[PDB]
Amino acid sequence: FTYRGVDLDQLLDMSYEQLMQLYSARQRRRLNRGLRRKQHSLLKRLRKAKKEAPPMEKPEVVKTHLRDMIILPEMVGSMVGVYNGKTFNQVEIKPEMIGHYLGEFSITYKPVKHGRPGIG
Amino acid sequence: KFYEQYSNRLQEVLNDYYKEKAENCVKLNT
Amino acid sequence: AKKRKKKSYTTPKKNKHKRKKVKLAVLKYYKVDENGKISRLRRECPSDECGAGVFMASHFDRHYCGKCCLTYC
Amino acid sequence: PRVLEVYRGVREVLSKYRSGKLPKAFKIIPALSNWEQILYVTEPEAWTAAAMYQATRIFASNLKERMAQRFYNLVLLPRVRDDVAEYKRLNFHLYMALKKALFKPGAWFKGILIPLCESGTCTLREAIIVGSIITKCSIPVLHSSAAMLKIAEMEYSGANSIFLRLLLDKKYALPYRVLDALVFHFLGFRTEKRELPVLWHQCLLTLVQRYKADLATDQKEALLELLRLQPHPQLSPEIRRELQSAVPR
Amino acid sequence: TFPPASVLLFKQKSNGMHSLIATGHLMSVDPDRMVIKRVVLSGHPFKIFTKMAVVRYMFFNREDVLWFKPVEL
RNA sequence: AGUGGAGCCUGCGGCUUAAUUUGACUCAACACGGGAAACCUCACCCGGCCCGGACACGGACAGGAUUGACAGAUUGAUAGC
Ligand SMILES: [Zn+2]
Repeated sequence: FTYRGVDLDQLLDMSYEQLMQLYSARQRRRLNRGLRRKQHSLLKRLRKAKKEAPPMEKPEVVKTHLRDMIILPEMVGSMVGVYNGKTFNQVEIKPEMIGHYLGEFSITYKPVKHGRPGIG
Repeated sequence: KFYEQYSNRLQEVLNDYYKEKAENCVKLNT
Repeated sequence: AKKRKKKSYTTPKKNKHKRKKVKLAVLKYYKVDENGKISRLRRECPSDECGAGVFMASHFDRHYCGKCCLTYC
Repeated sequence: PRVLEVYRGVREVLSKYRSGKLPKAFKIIPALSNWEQILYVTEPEAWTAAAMYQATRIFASNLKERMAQRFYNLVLLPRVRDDVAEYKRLNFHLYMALKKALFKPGAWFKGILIPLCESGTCTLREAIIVGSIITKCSIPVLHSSAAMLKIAEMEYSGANSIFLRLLLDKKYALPYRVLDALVFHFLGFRTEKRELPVLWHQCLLTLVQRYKADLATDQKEALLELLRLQPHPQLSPEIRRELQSAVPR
Repeated sequence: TFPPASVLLFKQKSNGMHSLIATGHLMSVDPDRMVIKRVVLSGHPFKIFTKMAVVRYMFFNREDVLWFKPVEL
């Protein structure tokens, strides 16, 4: 795996200002603006839940409503439940899915399969 | 009574206000 | 007019959270000697208005008055 | 200086307030020396309804009855009158504020009730909305009777007798001088050619329905003279009934 | 039994006293005469538009409504 | 000059969906609610705290009824509720 010619190890140890240059424009904007309180709380929680785990086992799932959250390289490895208006979706955060938002994983609508029409 | 009627600490709170208004958007910590 | 039936349904709101009643908290402030000397256990607040009588709370590390919001180490 | 930038910031918070923990600078306003200058920067007229409830919640608890009264008179009471005139019914937070304002009854009466009836411009709808809060919250007997005495001595309006009835509706044991003012109040309409509303008769009804035990023969027969000059087809026989079946002392 | 026949109804009270509750006669005797028990389920219209309205408290599930779809209100 | 044919956009049916909030159906139904809806607007859905009168009766309170409260730990939220 490599992201913009940068490896995961480098990414993790990288400066926060240096990521504001190694992302897509939106993400850069967001990081300039700053992470909101809730987001910070979420991140801290994640840090806790990955820390308090057996080395062989996958970490315990953290449930959240924040689908406006951007995935940082620090979240890679963790399992997160994201609310889609009704139900949670337990999502393992992969290295590939950093430059995305948590929202695009838990889909908010059921896909359409058409029933046969009535009196029109 | 009814008819016959008619700073150091401030600067601490002020600095606490800006402290909070910095912690709402972090943009730094790892 | 056509009257409504009124339905039953039972959901218990009998269990509700109330803060604990601390009985006789005045003896914790002062230790009275056998002779008759008064010794104060807690720090007294030296604020603008709440002096001479109002005590500060004993936190695990610090002291805190309960009228003016004064905090220490 | 820099303090002017802090409170100009919270001015934009309280104008868009709905919920949550308020900034700590706002919670220490009655602790200040020059608080009325600070309050003008925050702009109380531009505040949200939800903010107004927690503003009142601050002033009622932080002692100083004189400082509490002047907040209600300048900020809270005008806003109440502003919304009854506009929306015709009162906002929920604004209503909840008035119940919280009764934690200091002295500052409540001297700031909300007495200044409202003294203005004269107080409408019937304004009176019932505020008057219902008196019925909900229990009030100290000394303060209850003190407000009752002023209204009895006051100039007569339709809105005025609503409050007076609701205070008697509480059914506390009354001071004897207050009873003398109340009798003198109603006997002031004994020679009046003006047509009296139904709310006036109901106030006279509630007075006799409860306090028939504390009426002497002199004032008792003076009341029968009042009903003989100012009658009602429905209510006047009931007051006549309640006076005739009364045991004194 | 063959009609016509008088029919009385009694009920055991207390101490063994038969109390006459209902008097009548015997009608036609047949098992084909179907007796139907009714149950009327109340609901509440709380959002009303012209000709179409939203009703609650008649059911509590989703497929409860889907079961009693052919039932005319 | 067009539209009806094409792509797209929007309205109403209809179809889905937890919800796709909504009266009007050949003019006066059809970009009407100034309705360009991320939030608000929002009426709709899935969740969660919170309290909801007066009155009469029975209990607690001055050996505090209750209010307010700095920081920290909690759940999807800087919840002294
Ligand atoms: Zn304090």
